[PDB]
Amino acid sequence: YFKIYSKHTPINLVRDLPQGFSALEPLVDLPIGINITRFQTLLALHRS
Amino acid sequence: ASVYAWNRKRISNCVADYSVLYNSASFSTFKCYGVSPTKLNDLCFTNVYA
Repeated sequence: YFKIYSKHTPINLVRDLPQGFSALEPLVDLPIGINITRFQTLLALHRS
Repeated sequence: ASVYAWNRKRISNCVADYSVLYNSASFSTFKCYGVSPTKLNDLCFTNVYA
């Protein structure tokens, strides 16, 4: 069972993580039933 | 599929009539463990897998 919890916070700190409390609301309950051991995030390039 | 590579199918967003499964005589074994066979029509489930 793949559970996705999400939270969006308006922040104004320049570099590091802000110090505070913000609870993550549950977003998606996903029925995959597969083995997961490794992940990779996706970025977007800018072309000029 | 074979037993080593058994097929798992998700059942969701449907209304299920289990009475046609109990009353059908084609099945040699209809044995339930965590639920009664006759009570299946009276319950709601999610994330059902076959």
